[PDB]
Amino acid sequence: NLKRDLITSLPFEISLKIFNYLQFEDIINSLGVSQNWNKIIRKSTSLWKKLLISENFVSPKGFNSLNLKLSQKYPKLSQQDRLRLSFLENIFILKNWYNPKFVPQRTTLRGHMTSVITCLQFEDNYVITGADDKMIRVYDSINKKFLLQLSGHDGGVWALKYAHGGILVSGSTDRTVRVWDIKKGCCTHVFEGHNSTVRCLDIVEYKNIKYIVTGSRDNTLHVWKLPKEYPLVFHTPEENPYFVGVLRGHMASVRTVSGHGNIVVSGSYDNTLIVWDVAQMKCLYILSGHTDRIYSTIYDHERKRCISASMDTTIRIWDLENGELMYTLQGHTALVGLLRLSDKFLVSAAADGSIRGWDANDYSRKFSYHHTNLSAITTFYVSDNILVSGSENQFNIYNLRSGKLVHANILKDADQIWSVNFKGKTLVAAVEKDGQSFLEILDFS
Amino acid sequence: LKRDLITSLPFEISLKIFNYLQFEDIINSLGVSQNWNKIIRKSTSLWKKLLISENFVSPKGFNSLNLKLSQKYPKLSQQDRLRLSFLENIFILKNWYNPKFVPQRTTLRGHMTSVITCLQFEDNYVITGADDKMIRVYDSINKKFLLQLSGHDGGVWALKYAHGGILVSGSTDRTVRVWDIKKGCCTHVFEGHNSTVRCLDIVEYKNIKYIVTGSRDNTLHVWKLPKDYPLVFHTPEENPYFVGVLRGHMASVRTVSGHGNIVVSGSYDNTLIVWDVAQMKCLYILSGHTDRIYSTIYDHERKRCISASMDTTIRIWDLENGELMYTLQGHTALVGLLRLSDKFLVSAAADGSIRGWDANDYSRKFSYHHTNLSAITTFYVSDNILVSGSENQFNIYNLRSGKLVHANILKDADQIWSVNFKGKTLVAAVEKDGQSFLEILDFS
Amino acid sequence: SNVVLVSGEGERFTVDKKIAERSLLLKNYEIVMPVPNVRSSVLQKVIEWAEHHRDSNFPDKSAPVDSWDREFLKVDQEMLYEIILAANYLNIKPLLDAGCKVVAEMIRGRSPEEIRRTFNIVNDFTPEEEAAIR
Amino acid sequence: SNVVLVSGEGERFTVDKKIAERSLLLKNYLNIVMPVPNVRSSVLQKVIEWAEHHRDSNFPPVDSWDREFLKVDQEMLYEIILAANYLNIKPLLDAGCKVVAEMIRGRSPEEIRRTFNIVNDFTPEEEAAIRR
Ligand SMILES: O=C(O)c1ccc2ccccc2c1-c1c(C(=O)O)ccc2ccccc12
Repeated sequence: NLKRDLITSLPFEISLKIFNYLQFEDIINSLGVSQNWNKIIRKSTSLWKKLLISENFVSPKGFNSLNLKLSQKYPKLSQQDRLRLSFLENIFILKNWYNPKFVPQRTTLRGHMTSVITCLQFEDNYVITGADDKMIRVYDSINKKFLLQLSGHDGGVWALKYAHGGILVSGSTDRTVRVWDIKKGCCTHVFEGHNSTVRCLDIVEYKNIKYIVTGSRDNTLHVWKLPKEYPLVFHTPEENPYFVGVLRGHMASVRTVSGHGNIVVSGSYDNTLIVWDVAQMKCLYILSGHTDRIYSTIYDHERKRCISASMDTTIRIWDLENGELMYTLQGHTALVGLLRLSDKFLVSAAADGSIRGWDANDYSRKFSYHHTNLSAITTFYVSDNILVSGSENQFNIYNLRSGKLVHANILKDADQIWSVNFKGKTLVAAVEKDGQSFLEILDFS
Repeated sequence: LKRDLITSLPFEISLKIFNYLQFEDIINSLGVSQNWNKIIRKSTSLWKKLLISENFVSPKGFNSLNLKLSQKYPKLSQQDRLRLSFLENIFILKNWYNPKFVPQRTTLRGHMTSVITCLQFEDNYVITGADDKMIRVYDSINKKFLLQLSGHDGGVWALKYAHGGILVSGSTDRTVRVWDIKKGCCTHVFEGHNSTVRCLDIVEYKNIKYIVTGSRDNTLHVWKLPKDYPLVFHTPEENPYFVGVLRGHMASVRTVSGHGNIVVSGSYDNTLIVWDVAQMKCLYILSGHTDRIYSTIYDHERKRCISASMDTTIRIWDLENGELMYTLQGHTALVGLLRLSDKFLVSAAADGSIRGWDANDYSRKFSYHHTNLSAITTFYVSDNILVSGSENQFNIYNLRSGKLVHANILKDADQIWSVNFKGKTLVAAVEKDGQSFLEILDFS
Repeated sequence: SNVVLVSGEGERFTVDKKIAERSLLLKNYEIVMPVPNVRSSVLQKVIEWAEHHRDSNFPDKSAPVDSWDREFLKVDQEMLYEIILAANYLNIKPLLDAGCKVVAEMIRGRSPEEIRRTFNIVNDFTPEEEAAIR
Repeated sequence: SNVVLVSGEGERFTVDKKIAERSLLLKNYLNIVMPVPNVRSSVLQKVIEWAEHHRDSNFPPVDSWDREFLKVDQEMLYEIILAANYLNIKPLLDAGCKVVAEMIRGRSPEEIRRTFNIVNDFTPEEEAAIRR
């Protein structure tokens, strides 16, 4: 009759236009319509790209990384087909994250000697924690087991950054910067030179070279090369081949650093952020106007902005083209804790048991969530899809699309929540029970 | 010997020869040769000057008549369209003008009550409304009753048709209803109005449409025309489509006219206000009359306003600055109806008089008296025809000659409540012996 | 104060400057302007019109043709044609106007055959384009 | 100011130049009469009816007078999409594609097939591998 297989009949591009108007549910159904619809749908890299983006499983400027990881996981598969399985897997995992009936698998691992964890890294199937007991603990997140304790620091560990390849850098009250190999299980290098506690640190990569930037209670940052090719001890920066130089400008302790490429931003107890070019070893900007200590900063490289949070109770967004103040966010209750920038949201905790989210681009108000107890937030982690937050006796998970608490129940038995991090199916928490620390691995497969 | 002057002379000159002739002589010329016929139809101007000179369109109205002919004759050229439209028009006008031509008549049942209170004729719909609470929809092409729209809890007293088969009604129930005819039912009910809705208009502006609604309650209401089904809004502040209230006149708003963002109202309080519905803002107070304002027309084309009083005068005001330009004399009685065609301001008083003034300078162009000197109950005009009705009298006047063309086509009516015409169609709501009827007349 | 106008057949016409200025082509800028492709007997008749009309003003249905202009234009069609041509060439709008009005006076009221006979034109309508009639 | 568009059947359509310019091919061309190969008259007339109706539209989501307008049989719809594509009128193509999508939304593969008269041509193997 007057019936026609329009998808088939139409030029290929017109058919993708059509398919790109549809929800993914309709696309899965279309796959099952016939061989020809199947081929058509499976031919398009950009159909699956758009899908992955519209569900926020990835961002445009995050995509090459995902593509590579897929060609590694699935080398016998085509780009299109890799993207599709990635999409289908992510939806499954997300649906579970979203369903208040779903109960993840819980694994508990002995934590540290001291009952307070200070820092937590979750990367490449490794969970790393540091604490006041002078120890770094490496766990395996697939097999969910304790791999090993790295000791040697003479004080508490205040900061750690994992770098690709089982490499770790930590900073300590012992004023050393240490570099570790996990697979080998030891300190490879000690870098002396700070005259006071190493309080914060980041790792940046520029023209294919990796650098450690460390901020200290001594007022300065020091820049070092991440070593490539036991422990080799360097007592004298002058004679240390991995030592680049010192960044001087702050008049008090450097609490917080955030870099990308050759640009690094630090905030100080002097009330100031400095922006530095790390290849010229120069100050670019002093950022003035906060009226009390700065405790958190994010250098937003995509947008060329700085975000800072201060004890003065404000957040400021600064424009890195001209060193100018853009926006001041406030107020009514102090901010606390570390800030986060997902692709959609700038998020911070507040001194009233809430987490607040602003749009990452124009900083309009997007969400507030409250621990019903007015319980001081200790930690949260976010992405465009999920907020996870902890405080005393409380561990909440929220669905940021629907704005609803999805799970309040999951780690009830834990007294304190020190640190929380998640990626796909895995969620990890550094916690305290009955005056003792544990590592919790929650899995949403 | 001789020459084929038309063919031999440059196009522009032979054209100029053709512009000198009457349409008759131009058709004739089409039947002379392939080259003659060609030349004549190559010509858009020829036919354009022709439509204009017989008043079938105005310089300003041209593009819009052009688009309409395009929407209707997609496969014809501009010229041929124009020729068609002229030739259709000249043949209808000959009929209207011909004392020996009598139009076809179709008389349809009217309302349950003998008085008809309003009439719209647009898009081949005739729409009438009456004290009986009802609205009636008729097809002007097949000359038939289509359907009745009911719902109003009291007399219907103002209608406005909107493009797309939508109509808006005012009533004694003080509702403002919006209907979809093609669906045969009421779609939106807009309450908010502390008496009868006596008048009403629709205007458009920055491609959204609005409804201006006027009341025995001294104020006007501004709504937006919308984009299970009796979808009612008792609550004006909680009705999405309600824009605002425009308070000013200390008495009933008897009459309203606007387009774009300018609306003008005239009141029983002897004044008129000019409004800007974008900013919901009063603009000028036209004050000078000494009795009720019964009518007003916003002349957008010339940025002017015309007002007709029970004080008996007519007043023209400049809407760029808001002062009086002219006071007209021609009625020794309350001017009740007002119309503006391209060339005429026509007014009609209750002494039976109908008068016409130049639309530009307002100099006297014509006056007509119904022989029985009874109140002119309705009239309709174009540049070419005047149709007026009063008790026992229904008249068609040829405006070029000023002669009565027919006097008795509706001889048997006792009252003409309302009259309206377009092209080959004359429609009248009339009364006969206690019952009302719809009369339609066909001049094709 | 004169000017000379040379026609296409080579004859010289002496006429008053202001009268010749009736021609806009002439006007625009002893003194000898050529009139290419305009039969001396044609330019004569133009000059004649122009002298007759030395003190006439004209404007910018229409002003019907002057009682004189009507006789002066009661000529054979080829003269009629070349004069209209000449006034176009010379840009004597009031003359082109008159000329056109007279041609229109020839078409007025006539029928299709009537017309054809009036100009010796050939009916090249097919039986089917003929009978097409409205 | 007008322009003529000639359909694949030889039929000449006069359209306002400003209006026809909606087609960027036409706008491009170039430079009174433009061929429109392989587009039936009724389809061309449909297109021009769209362009004339949207004469004053600002294009930069869903549609409405376009929904009666695109409520035609599948052959027509298809053909209108081709002509929009060929003539480069994004908002109409966009509009027709949206309409095709409305046909597929929330329907199972069984219904999609029945709607378009498509044969199920998977092997029982192809299909087992499909439901997972
Ligand atoms: O000002 C508030 O009380 C308020 C209200 C609703 C919000 C919703 C989302 C994010 C922040 C919100 C804020 C807010 C803003 C701010 O308005 O940007 C800025 C700083 C804030 C600090 C603490 C608590 C709320 C804040």
